[PDB]
Amino acid sequence: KHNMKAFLDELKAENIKKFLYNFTQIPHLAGTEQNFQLAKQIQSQWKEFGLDSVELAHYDVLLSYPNKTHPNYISIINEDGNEIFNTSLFEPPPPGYENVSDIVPPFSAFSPQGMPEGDLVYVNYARTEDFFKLERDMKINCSGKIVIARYGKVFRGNKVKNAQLAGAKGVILYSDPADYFAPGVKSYPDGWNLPGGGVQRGNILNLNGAGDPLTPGYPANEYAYRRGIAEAVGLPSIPVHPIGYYDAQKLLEKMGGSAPPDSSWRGSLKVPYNVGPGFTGNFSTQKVKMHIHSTNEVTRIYNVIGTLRGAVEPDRYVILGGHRDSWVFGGIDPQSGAAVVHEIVRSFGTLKKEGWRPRRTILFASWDAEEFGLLGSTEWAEENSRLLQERGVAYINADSSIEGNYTLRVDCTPLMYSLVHNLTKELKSPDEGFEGKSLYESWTKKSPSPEFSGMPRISKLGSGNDFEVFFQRLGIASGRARYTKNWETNKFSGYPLYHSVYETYELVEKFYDPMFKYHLTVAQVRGGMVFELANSIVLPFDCRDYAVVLRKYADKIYSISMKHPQEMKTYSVSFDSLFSAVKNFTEIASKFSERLQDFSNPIVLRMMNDQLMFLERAFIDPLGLPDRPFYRHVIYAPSSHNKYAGESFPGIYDALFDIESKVDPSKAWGEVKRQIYVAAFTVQAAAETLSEVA
Amino acid sequence: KHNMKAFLDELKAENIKKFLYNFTQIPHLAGTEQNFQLAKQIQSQWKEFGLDSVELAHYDVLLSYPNKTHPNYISIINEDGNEIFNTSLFEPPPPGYENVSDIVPPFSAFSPQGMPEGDLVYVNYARTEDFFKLERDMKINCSGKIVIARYGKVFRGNKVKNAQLAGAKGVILYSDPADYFAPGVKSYPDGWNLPGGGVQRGNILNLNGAGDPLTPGYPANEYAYRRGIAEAVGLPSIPVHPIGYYDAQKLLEKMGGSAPPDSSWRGSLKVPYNVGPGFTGNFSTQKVKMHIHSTNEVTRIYNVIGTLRGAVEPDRYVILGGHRDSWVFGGIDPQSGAAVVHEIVRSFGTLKKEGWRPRRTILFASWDAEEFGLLGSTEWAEENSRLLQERGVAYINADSSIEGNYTLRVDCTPLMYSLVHNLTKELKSPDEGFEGKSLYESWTKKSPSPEFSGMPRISKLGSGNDFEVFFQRLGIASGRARYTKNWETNKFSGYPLYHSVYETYELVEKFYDPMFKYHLTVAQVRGGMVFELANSIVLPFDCRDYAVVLRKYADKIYSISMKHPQEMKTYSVSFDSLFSAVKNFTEIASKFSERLQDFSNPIVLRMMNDQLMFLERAFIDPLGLPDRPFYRHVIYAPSSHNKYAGESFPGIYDALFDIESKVDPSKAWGEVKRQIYVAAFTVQAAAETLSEVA
Ligand SMILES: *[C@@H]1O[C@H](CO)[C@@H](O[C@@H]2O[C@H](CO)[C@@H](O[C@@H]3O[C@H](CO)[C@@H](O)[C@H](O[C@H]4O[C@H](CO)[C@@H](O)[C@H](O)[C@@H]4O)[C@@H]3O)[C@H](O)[C@H]2NC(C)=O)[C@H](O)[C@H]1NC(C)=O
Ligand SMILES: *[C@@H]1O[C@H](CO)[C@@H](O[C@@H]2O[C@H](CO)[C@@H](O[C@@H]3O[C@H](CO)[C@@H](O)[C@H](O[C@H]4O[C@H](CO)[C@@H](O)[C@H](O)[C@@H]4O)[C@@H]3O)[C@H](O)[C@H]2NC(C)=O)[C@H](O)[C@H]1NC(C)=O
Ligand SMILES: O=C(O)CC[C@H](NC(=O)N[C@@H](CCCCn1cc(COCCOCCNc2ccc([N+](=O)O)cc2[N+](=O)O)nn1)C(=O)O)C(=O)O
Ligand SMILES: O=C(O)CC[C@H](NC(=O)N[C@@H](CCCCn1cc(COCCOCCNc2ccc([N+](=O)O)cc2[N+](=O)O)nn1)C(=O)O)C(=O)O
Ligand SMILES: *[C@@H]1O[C@H](CO)[C@@H](O[C@@H]2O[C@H](CO)[C@@H](O)[C@H](O)[C@H]2NC(C)=O)[C@H](O)[C@H]1NC(C)=O
Ligand SMILES: *[C@@H]1O[C@H](CO)[C@@H](O[C@@H]2O[C@H](CO)[C@@H](O)[C@H](O)[C@H]2NC(C)=O)[C@H](O)[C@H]1NC(C)=O
Ligand SMILES: *[C@@H]1O[C@H](CO)[C@@H](O[C@@H]2O[C@H](CO)[C@@H](O)[C@H](O)[C@H]2NC(C)=O)[C@H](O)[C@H]1NC(C)=O
Ligand SMILES: *[C@@H]1O[C@H](CO)[C@@H](O[C@@H]2O[C@H](CO)[C@@H](O)[C@H](O)[C@H]2NC(C)=O)[C@H](O)[C@H]1NC(C)=O
Ligand SMILES: *[C@@H]1O[C@H](CO)[C@@H](O[C@@H]2O[C@H](CO)[C@@H](O)[C@H](O)[C@H]2NC(C)=O)[C@H](O)[C@H]1NC(C)=O
Ligand SMILES: *[C@@H]1O[C@H](CO)[C@@H](O[C@@H]2O[C@H](CO)[C@@H](O)[C@H](O)[C@H]2NC(C)=O)[C@H](O)[C@H]1NC(C)=O
Ligand SMILES: *[C@@H]1O[C@H](CO)[C@@H](O)[C@H](O)[C@H]1NC(C)=O
Ligand SMILES: *[C@@H]1O[C@H](CO)[C@@H](O)[C@H](O)[C@H]1NC(C)=O
Ligand SMILES: *[C@@H]1O[C@H](CO)[C@@H](O)[C@H](O)[C@H]1NC(C)=O
Ligand SMILES: *[C@@H]1O[C@H](CO)[C@@H](O)[C@H](O)[C@H]1NC(C)=O
Ligand SMILES: *[C@@H]1O[C@H](CO)[C@@H](O)[C@H](O)[C@H]1NC(C)=O
Ligand SMILES: *[C@@H]1O[C@H](CO)[C@@H](O)[C@H](O)[C@H]1NC(C)=O
Ligand SMILES: [Ca+2]
Ligand SMILES: [Ca+2]
Ligand SMILES: [Cl-]
Ligand SMILES: [Cl-]
Ligand SMILES: [Zn+2]
Ligand SMILES: [Zn+2]
Ligand SMILES: [Zn+2]
Ligand SMILES: [Zn+2]
Repeated sequence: KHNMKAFLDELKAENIKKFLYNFTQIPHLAGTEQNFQLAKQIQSQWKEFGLDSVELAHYDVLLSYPNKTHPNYISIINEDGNEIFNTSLFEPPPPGYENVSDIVPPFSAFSPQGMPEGDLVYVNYARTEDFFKLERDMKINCSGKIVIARYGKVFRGNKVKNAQLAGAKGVILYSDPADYFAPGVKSYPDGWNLPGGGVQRGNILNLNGAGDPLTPGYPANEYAYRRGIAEAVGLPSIPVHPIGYYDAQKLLEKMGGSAPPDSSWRGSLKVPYNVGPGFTGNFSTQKVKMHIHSTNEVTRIYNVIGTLRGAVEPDRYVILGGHRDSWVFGGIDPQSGAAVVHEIVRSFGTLKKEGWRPRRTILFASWDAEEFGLLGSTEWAEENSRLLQERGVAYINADSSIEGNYTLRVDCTPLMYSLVHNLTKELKSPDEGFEGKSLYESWTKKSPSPEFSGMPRISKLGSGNDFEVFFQRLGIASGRARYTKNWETNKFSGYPLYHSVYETYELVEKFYDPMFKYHLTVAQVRGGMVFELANSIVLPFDCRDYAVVLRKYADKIYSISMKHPQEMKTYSVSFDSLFSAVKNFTEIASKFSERLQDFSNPIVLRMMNDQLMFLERAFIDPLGLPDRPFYRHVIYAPSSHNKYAGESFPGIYDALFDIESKVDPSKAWGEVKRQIYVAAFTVQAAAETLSEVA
Repeated sequence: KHNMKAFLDELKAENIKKFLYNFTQIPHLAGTEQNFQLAKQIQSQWKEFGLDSVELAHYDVLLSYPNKTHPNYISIINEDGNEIFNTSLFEPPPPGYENVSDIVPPFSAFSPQGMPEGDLVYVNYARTEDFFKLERDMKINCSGKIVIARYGKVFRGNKVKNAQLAGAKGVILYSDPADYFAPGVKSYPDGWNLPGGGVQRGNILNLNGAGDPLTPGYPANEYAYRRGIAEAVGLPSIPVHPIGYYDAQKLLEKMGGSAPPDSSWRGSLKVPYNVGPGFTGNFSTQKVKMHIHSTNEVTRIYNVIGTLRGAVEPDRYVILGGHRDSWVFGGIDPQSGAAVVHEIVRSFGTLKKEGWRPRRTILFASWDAEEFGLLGSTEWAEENSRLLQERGVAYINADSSIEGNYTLRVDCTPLMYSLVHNLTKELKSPDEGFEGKSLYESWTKKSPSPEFSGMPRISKLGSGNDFEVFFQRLGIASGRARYTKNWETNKFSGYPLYHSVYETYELVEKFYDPMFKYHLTVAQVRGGMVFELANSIVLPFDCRDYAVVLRKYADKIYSISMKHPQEMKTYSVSFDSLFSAVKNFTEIASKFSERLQDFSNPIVLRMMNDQLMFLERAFIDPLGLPDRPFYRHVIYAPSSHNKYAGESFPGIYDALFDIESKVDPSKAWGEVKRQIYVAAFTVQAAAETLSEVA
């Protein structure tokens, strides 16, 4: 039989291991020859694996690179202008890679050039609330200062935007051992911790879903009209550079001015964590000087797009996509995900060679330039937006398969919750102590949902990966899954070696997943989801799950507003319309579900499958959210304070945020009421797509 | 048999006549009780005719009405402030209607209040080029002047925007006999010409597709958040009022200052048509004073929505819609169209009672508040936009059925050209001299297309009617048809009694269509189109017709640009990408057509029908045109100079318009290039929707 079990049994840990080794021997930085060569390799292998068509889709997009002959670094300079301390020019390469060339040195992609000199201010994680504390409570002014911020908690681009709005003239980002060194584990190569010379690369754009900075809304093709750099979307206006904690300790240890306001501002280095500005008495005439000489350059990138044509509904697309470009070797990010995709294509291709085809078309994508702002997936989606919005069933992302070895992690639209529960009950747990038990059982035990015992946690999607254009711009049901750490016992962020030269094949094979069993489990989950979405007669979406979450989110945003009861009375701010819409959605979804379970008629089937497919689409508002036109989903958007986190009812949440500080409360509360109307209208409109059609 | 011929034979001229008489005995102004009563009547009759469901959809939208106890008028005032001449307070009512109450006096809907006094400037038709001639050539300054403009040539709202941008402090609109009095015909009630006391009502908004001024983007429902008047969309900022030519002659005859620049500025009154400003010597101390006291008021409106559920594809909608609200009795506009709709519903309902249903759902709409800015159709479309964009097959409008008795007039998307040619060849000509000949034959003979002998003219859609939201915002294939005048021998605009109290049942029955044969023919065309769209197995759209027109429009916009060959060299302005896209569309459309003619498979059928339905949809750009976010179609938009006229490649056309006058040519030509890229990308993207799907 050609069924899901055939598909799943064909997947092999040993193949994932071979592919991961093959993908991680040299760097594959976006825009470089090595990454184009890997694109061509994947294209060739996907054809040989059996796909119907495999093409490269290229675009010319703005990328950013250091200057090879004028390196970036930071100094402490004395009053004569002598540079008495310089930060490292590169991370010490790991064992056996000390002769690899083309390792890009640490830098903040898209930083402008500059050599600002000034006094330091330490701003903790540079979150909105850290700047509130400095400015409103401590009365410290960042204007014209260089800010030093520890990485962690929020996306680094939000940190830079926050520093820029505080008036900083430069930003220094560093990895504190508090956030990137797990107690009792050794530094690489002897364990999976970040050494003191390790540094996290990463872009600092604030694109808000735009894709290539020069061509928002349209693909960066051969004839595209490009904005000038001055009108580009999302570029920072002050220089930024990241460093490791050996160098950070040298910059922090001399800090004077005010003490940290409390312990949540103190990391683990043996320094006071004084906020500044500037250095203590003896060193008060020294300054910090940045030297940034990176250049932005329009550069060609290549996505690989593989198609497995559907047998019955070839005009319905189920997409499995993840990126191929890496900062250096990409041992976890992205190649542990790309190796899994490669083995999924291989298994579907084995069935295809035996005469099978899925019911719907499956598209497989190896995206480029994800690390520079989701550029490859976004430009391809801009090019293909009309096909995707009328034909796109679902998008499953496939970046890193592992960021720990403790339990499963899934983030997805509520429409896929039931599919995920059902699939995980049919899969074997790879965990020690749960041999013979389902993945659902081990996941639920290790990661209980806050809401319902006997259920596992499933998070909302935010952003910071290639599902963003599909979900938040286009309204295509999306999901992602990976193995993760124990979040209770682990206070570090992501994994310690994230975006460092130390993320290697050896890291994964020695410390994370020697048997490749967690990779295999992730391949089964991602692949199983794609198989069900592409093969189930009725799409495997449950609209009743959206009804349950919408009520939860309406309760949550109502509770935020009710912190301001006098203003709600004064301005007549009512959530009645929103709860009415959610009640109506609940009722209509319940009736739709009964019809779905109660109808030999392929027109009623497909009519019903179209209602299921366009339900996520109904949450899109073609006018976008305020000042963020490419975030169009009214229920979910990336948080305005942290692109990685999803926010629910984002339009109302942002209208309420810090509202007690607004100088015109009438205007501010009017905008809250406007966002409640938009949300209530959209929920009701989405509900009505599920009503009988005529 | 239940076929198109059964449907068409059931239509009766005598029924259209009875319904027109019934709809035109009292005024049905939007927002008034009489119009709500007619809504309820139509709803009841449509149910009795056999529709499956007939509902009212109400909204609360901004309307505008004169003050019953403080009438609007214009005066000439002497230097003492004595009003020595006043314009009429009402049109003399026609015979037998002198006791009808609730006839709204002439006014410009949405005019602000004011009593400006000043010197007159005569501005011909107040078109963009008339203001160019006054300002650039004649050096006449309109700043702080009252402008008097003759109606005709362009939408009155464009006239007001133009006057407002010239700095006028008020606008007086009047009907010149040159444009509203056909030589050799008598004034009403003895003929169909406009008498000297007749006045054309009409709104002066510039909504650019927004619908209700207070709720752009969202339906004006029970909980809507409304903008304040100061932020309302499209309201004029200076007072405006319309008058007839008896009163206009009294305002013009004293005009001094400069002579008219040439004969195209002279109408038919016995006055010099001097441009002014102000009056000749003896009268030079007199001024003109307006008194406008109209009020804008949020007011409930009601659409009637009837559904005839499809037998096979109930989730595909073919919509026949036209408005019900009138300025006064609405003898032509809209009741000659609404009577036709009523008889179409009756005929479909007869077949339905005999057991028939159409293949797809047909929706029938009686829209409200069309006269105040397309408000009823736009608010309903805003409410239902998700259903319409995923399910909407086509929209056929049904405003006035006649504006002359000479020949057919059709304006529609190229996708319906073949359908219209085929249908008209099967219909009987009602014209004298063509008895026994097809409507296609008489239409082609009387209204040849400029492009191909043996073919009839079919115009592009612009705006100024209820198809606007469906076509230009949502991208649903749309069309309209009516009987019209001989345009060569007739130099007047629209029909003379347009929007006057004289548009009555007697006007139509005595002068336009005594036998109701032109109405019947129009019912056959509109109804026949709806029948084919709702019943053909394969949707009756020919994509190859779009390819032919796209080439014509690309040639046209290239020719405009080539008036500036030096700038095209300097700024490297190339149309190569656009012609490439059009060539590719031509090739792909040809291959799609062969597949369409060459495939028992209902999935391939519906897949192909979906490609046909979403082809018009593919021309939509979700970012809209510049500063006009609700005009989203890239091939067609209402002209920025005349809402009634369609413009092709509007984004490029407006970037090129008057470009030689722009102060920064680099910037201006860059915007041309940007619009060429947007257009070429959209044409290619639309073509690719017709490629094989996987
Ligand atoms: C959830 O679904 C329900 C349908 O089950 C839907 O209920 C609808 O609510 C609207 C808004 O309340 C109702 O609107 C009323 O409609 C009647 C005519 O049918 C009007 O006469 C009412 O207006 C009068 O009363 C108003 C309220 O006090 C006055 O402000 C106004 O000036 C008028 O005097 C009013 O417009 C509608 O009838 C029901 N529809 C039903 C029951 O089918 C509800 O709106 C949905 N929720 C959301 C968020 O959409
Ligand atoms: C109409 O349809 C045709 C397809 O039949 C489509 O043709 C495509 O044109 C693009 C743009 O010209 C071609 O792009 C080239 O692709 C190759 C790789 O396949 C690249 O190497 C080329 O780039 C090099 O050369 C450029 C041009 O001088 C340089 O600027 C650049 O730096 C590189 O050196 C170039 O990107 C594409 O191959 C074809 N596709 C085909 C033939 O399938 C055409 O684009 C369509 N029209 C529109 C308006 O979309
Ligand atoms: O330009 C861009 O937008 C991104 C380009 C690039 N992209 C990435 O590098 N993306 C990485 C981002 C690495 C994430 C680092 N990170 C994660 C977070 C946390 O937010 C995640 C959302 O919460 C869901 C996790 N929830 C839990 C799951 C399990 C659990 N448990 O106890 O088993 C507990 C959980 N929990 O939240 O307590 N903060 N930082 C990726 O997506 O894999 C970049 O960010 O530089
Ligand atoms: O708020 C709004 O947007 C509108 C609300 C209201 N709406 C209307 O009143 N709509 C009327 C508008 C009345 C039209 C008056 N008018 C028409 C025109 C001409 O533009 C029409 C586009 O050209 C197509 C006609 N082409 C020809 C057809 C036949 C023919 N022949 O020789 O047989 C020749 C043609 N031709 O162009 O030479 N200028 N003014 C309606 O749509 O019926 C209003 O305008 O105040
Ligand atoms: C990764 O695996 C690929 C595919 O097996 C290797 O590429 C092949 O190399 C052999 C020997 O050089 C060639 O004859 C084939 O033409 C290649 N196949 C391709 C590109 O599809 C590649 O050598 C491996 N890379 C590493 C670092 O092990
Ligand atoms: C930090 O780096 C800078 C730049 O290379 C060093 O200063 C340079 O030193 C060389 C040789 O002494 C001089 O010729 C250049 O004039 C200096 N350039 C600048 C910009 O100062 C500095 O010596 C280094 N400091 C430490 C502690 O290593
Ligand atoms: C998840 O599995 C459950 C349990 O099998 C499915 O729910 C059943 O679906 C069948 C088939 O329609 C119904 O007849 C049963 O009554 C359902 N049982 C319930 C709701 O407890 C559910 O459909 C699956 N979800 C998917 C595939 O998305
Ligand atoms: C227009 O026609 C309608 C429908 O025939 C007339 O309304 C009917 O009036 C009769 C007699 O008053 C009533 O008993 C019915 O209840 C009405 N039917 C409806 C409203 O559907 C109406 O009188 C006619 N109007 C004019 C001006 O002739
Ligand atoms: C035009 O109308 C105005 C307004 O009604 C007339 O002026 C008014 O005349 C009455 C009676 O003579 C006075 O009591 C008011 O004071 C006047 N109002 C204003 C605003 O002037 C004027 O007489 C009329 N002119 C003509 C020629 O009929
Ligand atoms: C308009 O009528 C023409 C002539 O009948 C139709 O064109 C024919 O369509 C049939 C059926 O597919 C083809 O086999 C013929 O070859 C076509 N003849 C031609 C192109 O000359 C055309 O499809 C009709 N258009 C509609 C209904 O939109
Ligand atoms: C890199 O090094 C120096 C900086 O001025 C110079 O030789 C060259 O222009 C730089 N390359 C760039 C800016 O791309
Ligand atoms: C911070 O310092 C700058 C530079 O001197 C000054 O212009 C700015 O207004 C100050 N702001 C506050 C809040 O102190
Ligand atoms: C792998 O699992 C073991 C067992 O709990 C754990 O102690 C170790 O920390 C894990 N490795 C990683 C990288 O998390
Ligand atoms: C109409 O007439 C006068 C104008 O001031 C006044 O009695 C009443 O307020 C007006 N009605 C309005 C403005 O709606
Ligand atoms: C027109 O007249 C006004 C008012 O005196 C003046 O402000 C304006 O600038 C003038 N413009 C031109 C072009 O003469
Ligand atoms: C109706 O037709 C006759 C015959 O040509 C024509 O002379 C008359 O002008 C027409 N009536 C109208 C209103 O156009
Ligand atoms: Ca782009
Ligand atoms: Ca609205
Ligand atoms: Cl992922
Ligand atoms: Cl019409
Ligand atoms: Zn990644
Ligand atoms: Zn990454
Ligand atoms: Zn009308
Ligand atoms: Zn009208």
